[PDB]
Amino acid sequence: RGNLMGKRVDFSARTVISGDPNLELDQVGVPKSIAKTLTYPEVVTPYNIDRLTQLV
Amino acid sequence: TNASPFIKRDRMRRNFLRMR
Amino acid sequence: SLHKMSMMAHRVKVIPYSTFRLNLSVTSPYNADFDGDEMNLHVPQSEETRAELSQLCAVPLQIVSPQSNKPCMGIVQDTLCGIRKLTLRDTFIELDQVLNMLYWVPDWDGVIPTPAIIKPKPLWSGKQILSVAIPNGIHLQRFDEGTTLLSPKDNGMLIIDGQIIFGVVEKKTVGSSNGGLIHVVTREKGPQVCAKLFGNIQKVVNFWLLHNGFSTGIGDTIADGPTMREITETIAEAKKKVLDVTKEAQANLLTAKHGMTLRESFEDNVVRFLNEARDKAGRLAEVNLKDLNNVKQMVMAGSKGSFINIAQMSACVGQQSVEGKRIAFGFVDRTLPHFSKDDYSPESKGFVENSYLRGLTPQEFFFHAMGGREGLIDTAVKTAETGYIQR
Amino acid sequence: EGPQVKIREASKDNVDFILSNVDLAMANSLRRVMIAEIPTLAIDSVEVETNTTVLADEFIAHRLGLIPLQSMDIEQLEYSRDCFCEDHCDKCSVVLTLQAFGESESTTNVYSKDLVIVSNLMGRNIGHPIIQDKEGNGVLICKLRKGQELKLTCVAKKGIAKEHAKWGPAAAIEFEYDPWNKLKHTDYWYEQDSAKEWPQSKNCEYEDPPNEGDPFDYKAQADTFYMNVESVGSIPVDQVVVRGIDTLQKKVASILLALTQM
Amino acid sequence: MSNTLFDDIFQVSEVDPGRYNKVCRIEAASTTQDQCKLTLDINVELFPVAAQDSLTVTIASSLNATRSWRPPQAGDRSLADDYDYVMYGTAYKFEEVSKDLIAVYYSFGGLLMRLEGNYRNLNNLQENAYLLIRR
Amino acid sequence: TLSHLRRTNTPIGRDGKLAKPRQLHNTHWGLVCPAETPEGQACGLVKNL
Amino acid sequence: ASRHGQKGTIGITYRREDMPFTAEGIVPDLIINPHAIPSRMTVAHLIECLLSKVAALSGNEGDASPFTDITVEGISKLLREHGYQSRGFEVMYNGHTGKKLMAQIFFGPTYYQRLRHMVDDKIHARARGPMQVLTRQPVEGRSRDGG
Amino acid sequence: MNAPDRFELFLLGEGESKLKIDPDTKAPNAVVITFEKEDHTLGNLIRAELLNDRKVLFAAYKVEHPFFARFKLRIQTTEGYDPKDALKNACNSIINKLGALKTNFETEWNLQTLA
Amino acid sequence: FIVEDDESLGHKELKVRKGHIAKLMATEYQDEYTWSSLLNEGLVEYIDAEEEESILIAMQPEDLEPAAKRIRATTFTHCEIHPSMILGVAASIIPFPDHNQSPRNTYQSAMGKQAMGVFLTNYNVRMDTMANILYYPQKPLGTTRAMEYLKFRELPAGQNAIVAIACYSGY
Amino acid sequence: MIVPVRCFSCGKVVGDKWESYLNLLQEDELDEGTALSRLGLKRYCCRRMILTHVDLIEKFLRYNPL
Amino acid sequence: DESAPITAEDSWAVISAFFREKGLVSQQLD
Ligand SMILES: [Zn+2]
Ligand SMILES: [Zn+2]
Repeated sequence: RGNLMGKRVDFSARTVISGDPNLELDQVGVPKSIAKTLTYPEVVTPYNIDRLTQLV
Repeated sequence: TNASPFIKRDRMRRNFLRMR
Repeated sequence: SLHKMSMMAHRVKVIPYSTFRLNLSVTSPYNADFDGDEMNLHVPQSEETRAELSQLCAVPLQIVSPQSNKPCMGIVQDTLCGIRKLTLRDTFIELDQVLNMLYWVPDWDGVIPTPAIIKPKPLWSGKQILSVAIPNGIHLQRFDEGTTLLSPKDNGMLIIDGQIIFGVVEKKTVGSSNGGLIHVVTREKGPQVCAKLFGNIQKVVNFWLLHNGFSTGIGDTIADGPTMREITETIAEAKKKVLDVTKEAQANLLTAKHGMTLRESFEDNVVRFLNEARDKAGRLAEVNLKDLNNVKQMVMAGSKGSFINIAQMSACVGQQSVEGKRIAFGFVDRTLPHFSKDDYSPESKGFVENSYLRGLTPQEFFFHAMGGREGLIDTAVKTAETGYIQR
Repeated sequence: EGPQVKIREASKDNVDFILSNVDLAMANSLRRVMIAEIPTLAIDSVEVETNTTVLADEFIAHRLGLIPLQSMDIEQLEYSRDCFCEDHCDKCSVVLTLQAFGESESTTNVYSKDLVIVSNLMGRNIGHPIIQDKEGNGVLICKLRKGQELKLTCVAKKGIAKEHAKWGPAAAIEFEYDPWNKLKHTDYWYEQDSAKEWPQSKNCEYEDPPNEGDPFDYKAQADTFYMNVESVGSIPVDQVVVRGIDTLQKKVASILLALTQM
Repeated sequence: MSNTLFDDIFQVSEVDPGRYNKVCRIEAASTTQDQCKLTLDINVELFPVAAQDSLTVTIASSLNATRSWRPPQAGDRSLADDYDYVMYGTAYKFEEVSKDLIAVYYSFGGLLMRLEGNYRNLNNLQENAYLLIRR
Repeated sequence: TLSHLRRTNTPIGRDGKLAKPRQLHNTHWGLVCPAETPEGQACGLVKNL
Repeated sequence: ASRHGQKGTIGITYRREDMPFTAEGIVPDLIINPHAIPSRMTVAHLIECLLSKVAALSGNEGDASPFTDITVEGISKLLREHGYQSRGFEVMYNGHTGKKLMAQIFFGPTYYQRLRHMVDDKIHARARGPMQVLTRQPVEGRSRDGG
Repeated sequence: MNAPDRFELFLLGEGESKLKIDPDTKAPNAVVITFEKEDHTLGNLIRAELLNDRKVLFAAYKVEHPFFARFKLRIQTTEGYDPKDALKNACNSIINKLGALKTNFETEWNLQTLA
Repeated sequence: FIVEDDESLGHKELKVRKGHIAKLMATEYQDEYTWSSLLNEGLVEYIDAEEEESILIAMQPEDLEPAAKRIRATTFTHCEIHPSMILGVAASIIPFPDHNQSPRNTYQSAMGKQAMGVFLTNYNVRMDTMANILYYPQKPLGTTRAMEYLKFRELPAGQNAIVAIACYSGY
Repeated sequence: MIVPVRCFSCGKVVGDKWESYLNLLQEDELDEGTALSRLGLKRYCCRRMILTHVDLIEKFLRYNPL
Repeated sequence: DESAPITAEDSWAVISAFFREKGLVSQQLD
C-alpha cells in the first residue's frame, strides 16, 4: 500500500493558492521559480529547431 | 445611567487617600 | 481526492510572486478555500500522456458532474452578488462605463448596442449590457410563481437569442442547477465555449462591482424598535404557554400522548412551542428587514447566509440541543448550580432566548458551548469512519 | 484661462484649496501623481561599521531609511541609475555618517539631528534631516547605555515613491466633490433618515443646499473639488503641488514625443 | 419612409411606484379608442408622472438594417425626435384574446410594456421599434 | 506558554463512545474552560483549567 | 487571522493611489470580503471594530469584558457625538477614478496577528533529485528535497 | 531563481519601445495601443479627455493584470480623421489645460502669502 | 464569595464589604492584606467540584440581592466572583466572546497559540531552535480585564490595522 | 521597541512626538486624549500608533551586555 | 460607609489580590 499501489513520484510541486479573476478556467498561474525547477523534454524536429536552439 | 465603557482607577486612589 | 474531479488538467500561464493561482469558479470542485490550503502539480513527460491528459482530464469538458447529472461549476460569491446587483430593473449605466465594460469583454465584436433610452440621455440597462457576454442563439424560461409574462415581481427568467428580456439574474439561473444556463450552453453550443462564458461574465461583473462597491456591517444586523418589542412579547407568550403546560402536568391531568410516556409528551410539547417561537420571531425580523440591508441582499442573492442565520444574529438563538433531549441534569435535579432544584422552565434547562446582538447570559453561553462541542466531536468521528468505509 | 484655483487656508505644512472648471479624471490623476510620483531624496544603503546595541541591525537600517531629508534642490543632481559614474559620486548621491556612544550613566538617546553630512554638498540645499519640533531633537532612532557603540555609513539616492514608501512626500491627502450629493453618485444606507443619520460635510456651506423639490438635474456634471494636501515636510507644500502638476505634464509630453518619434 | 407605425393619445389612470427607486408602473386608456389599453414602465426620474395626465405615444420603427450606435450628431434631424421621452426596445410575444383583441409585449432593456386593440390587426407590429413620448 | 503550562490530559483507549468523556459535562462549570480544545483525536480529551 | 477565527491570506497588494480612500484620506491597511461575515456568524468582530474606532478617537482604550452591560447602542451614541456615522459606515471613493462608490462601507481599526505558516517554508518542487536506498524511490523531506 | 522586483514597475522598455501601434481587424479605423510602465494614473486621464473630444467614437482602456504595469487602449473614429491625430490632439489639450492650472496656482499662492 | 444569611439590615448579604475592599486597594497601592489575609476571617471559600451539589450560587452580587439592552429565589449561600472567570487563558483574549458562535471561539483558541509576537525579554540571550519576534508589537485597542492579569498588555500578540469590509473586485 | 517612524497608514512622521507625549503625561497631569489633540494628530490612523505602542526597548535595555 | 455592599465592578480588586498572591503556575509549584 505504500510502494506499489501508491508511491512517491517525480516532477511535482506544492504551494498554496489564491484566487484570481483574471485567469479563465483551463489556466493556472505558476511561479517562475517552479517553472524554472520543473521541465519537460521535447524531441528536435525540423519545425522547432530554431526555437529550441535559441532556448538552449 | 452612564454604562461605563472604559477604565479608571486613580480617582478611587485619591478617594481613599482623603477618606483615610 | 474523493471523486472524479480534483484531478483536473490546466494550461499554464507563468506568473511572478510565488504561489499558485486559479480561477474562482473551479474552487468548489476542488473543495478548497484559500484559508491556507495547498495543491499539487504533476507535469506529464511525453506526447501520448500530454495528449490524453489534455483530451480527458481538462476542466472544460467536465462541467457536468457524472455523479449527480447537474454541473458542478458555477459562479460564486462576489460575482453572484454583483450579478444580482447589476441585473435589476432599477439600475442603469452611462456611456463611459459601458464603453469600458464592452472593452473588458474579450470577444466583443466591436458593435455598441443602442441604449434602451435616448431619453434625453443615453443610458443602458444592466440586463442589456450583460447580454453581450451571453453568446447568441440561447433560449431559456423559468416562470416561477409570479411571471404573468408581464412579471411584476421581476422573478423568473427569459432569454431570446442571447438577450435578457426580463428577470433578475440569480443562482437559480447562473449557479449550478438542473435547468441552469451553464447546463444549457454546455449541452447545446459546445462544451468549451462555456469556459469563455465564465471568463466574460466574471470579468464584466467584477469590473462593475469595483466601480459600485458593496459592503455590510453592524447596522445590517440591528433591527427596529417596534419589531424588537414584538419579538420580545412573542417569546414571552411562548413562555406563558410553557408555564401553562407545566402547571397542567404538575396538576397530574394530561392527555398522556399515545405511543409516548408522560414525560416524553411534556418534553415534546415544550420543545415544539419553543421552536415555533424561534421560527415566528425570525420570520418577523426578516419581513421587517429593509431592502437596503446587505445581508438580505446576499441571502436573497444566493451565495451566502440563510434565514436561520438572520434569525439567530438578530431575533433569538433558540433552544440548545444535546441529542434531541435538551440539556440534562448533570448535577442532581438541576442543570447547573445557579438554580433551585426541579425546574423545567426553559431558561433553566437551556433556552437561549437572547440574540447574538445582545450577547448571552453566562448560563446560555455554557449551553451554547455544549451544542457546539457535540457538533465537533461528531465530525471528528464520522470523518475516520467514512474514510474507511470509502476505501 | 481655464482651471481656476482658490486657496482656503495655508500653513507651513498643509494646503487646503478649491479647484474648479476641471474634470474628474484630471483631479484624480493629480491626486495620484502627487501621492506616488514626486522625486525626492532618501537614505538608501547603509554600512554597519560597528553595532553593539540591543537594537537590531536591520531595524537600524529600516528606521534609518525612513527619516525625511531636505530636498529643495533635488532636481540639481540625477539618478544613480542614469549616472555616468559608478559607486555614488557626489554628482549623483550624498553620504551620511552617524556616531554614538554610551557616555552617561543614564540612557542616551540618538536623535536624527546627530547624523552629519560628509561628502561634497556642492552648495545645493540637500540632505539635512528635518527638525519639526521646537526642541532640536529630530526623530528618535536608538537608545544606549554605557557600553554600546554605533558607527554608521549611509548613502542617500534619488528614488521615487512608486517603488517604496521611503521616497514619499505625500503623507496624506483629502478629496471631496459634491458634498450635498446633488450628482447622486451615491445613496445613503439608513434606517430612518439619510439626513438625520449622517453628519453634514464640513464643505457643505460652500455650495447652496439642494433647494428641496426641484427635479433631478440630470444634465449636470461634477466640478468644484475640495483638496487638502499635507506633506511630511521633506519639501514645502507649494513645491509638492507644483512639482506634481509638472511631473504629470512631463509624463504626458513624453508620451507625445514618443508617438511623434514613432 | 420610416413613418409612425402606431400613434395615439393616452390618459393615465394612475401610477404605481413599484417599490423601486427610479422606475415605476403606468397604465392608461386611449381617449379615442374605447378598448385600447396600455401598461408601461418609465424611468420616473427623467419624466415624473401622476394621475390624470394625457400622454402621447408613438411607435416609430426607425428615424429618417442598422449600424453601431452613434453619439447623437447635433445637426438638424428629420426624425421622430421632437419628443421628450425616447426609448428603444424589442417585441417578444404576440397574443390573441377575445378573438379580436390582439395584445403584444415589447421589452425595453428590462422594461416592459403592453397594448391592446382590434382595428389595426395587421398594421400593428414586426420585431423591434422605438418609443416616443411627449409632454 | 501560559496556556501550555496549565494543561490537562486523559487516556481513553482505541475509539470510545459518544456520551463518554469527549463531550462537555455540566460538572465542568467554572473549572475547565468551555471554549478551548484541540480538534481532531483529542477534542474533549485535552482540556485547560 | 483575527481574534475570531477569520484566518486567511494575502491575495495581492496595492499601493495607496489605487487603494480605495475615504474623505479624510484614511487609506486602509487591508480589505476582506463581506461574505466572511454571515455564514461564519462572527458578530463580535464587527462589535470590536466599532468599539476600537471609538476608543481610538476618544483616546480611552476600549473594553471587551464578556458579561458586562456594554451595548452597541451606547457605542453608537458615543461615536456619533465624536462626529461620524452612527453605525461606523463611510462614504468612500474609488481610488482608480476618484469617483464616489455607491454603497457606503464599513471601516475601522481592528486587531490582528500574524501566523507562523509562511509560504516560503511551504513552496517545494523537485525534478529528478536524490533517491532512496531500500526501495529506490524519491526520498521524503521538503527540507531533504523530496518528492 | 527569476521573480521580478519593483525595478520593472516603472522603468521604460529596456531594449523596447514605449508603445505599440497595432491595427484592429474588427471595425474600420480602430487601433489598439499598448503602453507599459504606466497605469490608471495616465490611462483614465487620456481616455476621459479623448472621450470629451467629439470626433471620436470609442475610447476605453483596461489593465490586464495588476501584476503587470501595462495597459491597453482602443480608439475608433469616423473616416478621414486619424486615430493617431486624435491622440496627439488629446495630449495637446492636456498639456495646455494643466499648464494653465499651474500658472494659476503660483499666482494665487503668491497672493495668499501676505504682502 | 460567602453569603451570610441573617443581616441586621434585614434580608441577605454577602459578608465582604466596602471597607475590606478599600483596605485591599490600599494594600495594592502600598507597592498588608493578602488573599490569605482575606481567607482567614471567612470572606471567601474554596469549593471543590462536589459541594455544588449542596450549595446555591448567584451570578451578580445584585441579581436577587435586593428583594432595549439585554434580557437578564431568596436562599443564596454563595455568589460567584465574576462570571468571566469561567474562561481559560486562550479564550480570555477573544473580545466580546459572548457575542458570537462557540465553534468560532474554539477555532480562535486553537489558532492563537500559533501566533507570533514576543515571548520573553531575554531573547537576545537565549539560543533557541526557532524564534519569532516581530517589529512593532502593539497592545490591542479592544481588550478585556483578564489580559491585564495575563501580562498581555505588556507582551502583545500582533499589531492592529485599519480594515475595510468591502469587495474591491478581485482578491 | 522604539516608536515607529512614519505611521503605516498615512505616512506622517511620528517619533519626534514620543517623549513629548510622555512628559505631557508626567508633569502636566493631562488627560491623554486631549494630550494627543494638543500634540496635533487630528486624523486617527496616525493616532492609534502613539496611543497603542508599547515600549519594550528599555525593558530590554536593563540588561548589562559587555 | 465601610459596611456598604459591593457593586459588581469592584470585584476586580479581589481578583487582583488573588493573582498577586497565587500567581498562575502555583499548582505546579505547590
Ligand atoms: Zn553618480
Ligand atoms: Zn497615519
